[PDB]
Amino acid sequence: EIVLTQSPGTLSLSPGERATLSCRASGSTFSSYTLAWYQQKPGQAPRLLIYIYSDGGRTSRATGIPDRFSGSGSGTDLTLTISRLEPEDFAVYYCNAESPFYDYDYWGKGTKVEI
Repeated sequence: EIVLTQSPGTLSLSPGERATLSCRASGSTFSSYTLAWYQQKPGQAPRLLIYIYSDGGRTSRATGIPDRFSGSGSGTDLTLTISRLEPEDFAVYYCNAESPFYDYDYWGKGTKVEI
Protein backbone atom coordinates (compact mmCIF):
# COMPACT_ATOMS: atom_id res chain seq x y z
CA GLU A 1 0.00 0.00 0.00
CA ILE A 2 0.78 3.75 -0.24
CA VAL A 3 -0.26 6.54 2.11
CA LEU A 4 -0.83 10.06 0.88
CA THR A 5 -0.84 12.88 3.37
CA GLN A 6 -2.13 16.26 2.35
CA SER A 7 -0.97 19.06 4.41
CA PRO A 8 -2.51 21.33 5.58
CA GLY A 9 -5.94 19.91 6.51
CA THR A 10 -7.86 23.19 5.97
CA LEU A 11 -6.80 26.71 4.86
CA SER A 12 -8.77 29.85 5.65
CA LEU A 13 -7.19 32.49 3.45
CA SER A 14 -8.59 35.40 1.47
CA PRO A 15 -8.35 36.80 -2.06
CA GLY A 16 -4.84 37.61 -3.25
CA GLU A 17 -2.98 35.61 -0.60
CA ARG A 18 -0.68 32.65 -1.43
CA ALA A 19 -1.58 28.99 -0.85
CA THR A 20 0.92 26.14 -0.71
CA LEU A 21 -0.31 22.56 -0.41
CA SER A 22 1.79 19.46 -0.29
CA CYS A 23 1.21 15.76 -0.79
CA ARG A 24 3.41 13.13 0.88
CA ALA A 25 3.80 9.56 -0.33
CA SER A 26 4.91 6.76 1.98
CA GLY A 27 4.71 2.94 2.08
CA SER A 28 5.66 1.57 -1.34
CA THR A 29 6.90 4.87 -2.89
CA PHE A 30 9.40 2.85 -5.01
CA SER A 31 6.76 1.52 -7.44
CA SER A 32 5.48 3.50 -10.40
CA TYR A 33 2.62 5.89 -9.85
CA THR A 34 1.62 9.37 -10.94
CA LEU A 35 1.24 11.93 -8.22
CA ALA A 36 -1.42 14.41 -9.24
CA TRP A 37 -3.10 17.49 -7.81
CA TYR A 38 -6.82 17.82 -8.60
CA GLN A 39 -9.07 20.77 -7.91
CA GLN A 40 -12.77 20.28 -7.21
CA LYS A 41 -15.00 23.28 -7.39
CA PRO A 42 -18.25 22.52 -5.53
CA GLY A 43 -20.89 20.77 -7.59
CA GLN A 44 -18.25 20.04 -10.25
CA ALA A 45 -16.02 17.15 -11.39
CA PRO A 46 -12.36 17.01 -10.37
CA ARG A 47 -9.79 18.79 -12.52
CA LEU A 48 -6.22 17.71 -13.13
CA LEU A 49 -3.79 20.53 -12.36
CA ILE A 50 -0.28 19.15 -12.03
CA TYR A 51 1.32 15.73 -11.96
CA ILE A 52 4.69 14.05 -11.90
CA TYR A 53 5.99 10.55 -12.58
CA SER A 54 6.85 8.53 -9.47
CA ASP A 55 10.22 7.39 -10.82
CA GLY A 56 10.67 9.68 -13.83
CA GLY A 57 11.53 13.32 -13.07
CA ARG A 58 9.95 16.67 -14.04
CA THR A 59 6.45 17.96 -13.15
CA SER A 60 3.82 18.93 -15.69
CA ARG A 61 0.79 21.17 -15.79
CA ALA A 62 -2.38 20.04 -17.51
CA THR A 63 -3.77 21.61 -20.64
CA GLY A 64 -5.72 24.85 -20.09
CA ILE A 65 -4.31 26.00 -16.75
CA PRO A 66 -3.57 29.55 -15.57
CA ASP A 67 -0.03 30.28 -14.48
CA ARG A 68 -1.14 30.67 -10.84
CA PHE A 69 -0.60 26.91 -10.43
CA SER A 70 2.81 25.40 -9.93
CA GLY A 71 4.34 22.14 -8.87
CA SER A 72 7.59 21.25 -7.29
CA GLY A 73 9.03 17.99 -6.02
CA SER A 74 10.41 14.66 -7.04
CA GLY A 75 7.25 12.60 -6.86
CA THR A 76 7.15 11.41 -3.37
CA ASP A 77 6.46 15.05 -2.45
CA LEU A 78 4.30 17.17 -4.74
CA THR A 79 3.64 20.75 -3.74
CA LEU A 80 0.83 22.57 -5.45
CA THR A 81 1.29 26.30 -5.09
CA ILE A 82 -1.38 28.76 -6.09
CA SER A 83 0.46 32.07 -5.76
CA ARG A 84 -2.40 34.53 -5.60
CA LEU A 85 -5.89 33.24 -4.83
CA GLU A 86 -8.42 34.36 -7.36
CA PRO A 87 -12.07 34.09 -6.17
CA GLU A 88 -13.00 30.82 -7.88
CA ASP A 89 -9.84 29.11 -6.71
CA PHE A 90 -11.55 28.63 -3.35
CA ALA A 91 -12.28 24.93 -3.70
CA VAL A 92 -11.25 21.51 -2.39
CA TYR A 93 -7.91 20.13 -3.56
CA TYR A 94 -6.91 16.48 -3.74
CA CYS A 95 -3.85 14.46 -4.62
CA ASN A 96 -3.76 10.92 -5.83
CA ALA A 97 -1.19 8.39 -6.84
CA GLU A 98 -2.19 6.08 -9.64
CA SER A 99 -0.49 3.06 -11.09
CA PRO A 100 -0.23 3.40 -14.88
CA PHE A 101 -1.88 -0.04 -14.98
CA TYR A 102 -4.62 1.03 -12.49
CA ASP A 103 -3.96 -1.86 -10.11
CA TYR A 104 -3.70 0.82 -7.44
CA ASP A 105 -5.33 4.27 -7.12
CA TYR A 106 -4.99 6.09 -3.79
CA TRP A 107 -6.51 9.46 -2.97
CA GLY A 108 -5.76 11.93 -0.22
CA LYS A 109 -8.39 12.99 2.31
CA GLY A 110 -8.74 16.46 0.92
CA THR A 111 -7.54 19.97 1.62
CA LYS A 112 -10.33 22.51 1.93
CA VAL A 113 -9.30 26.04 0.88
CA GLU A 114 -11.92 28.64 1.83
CA ILE A 115 -12.09 32.24 2.98
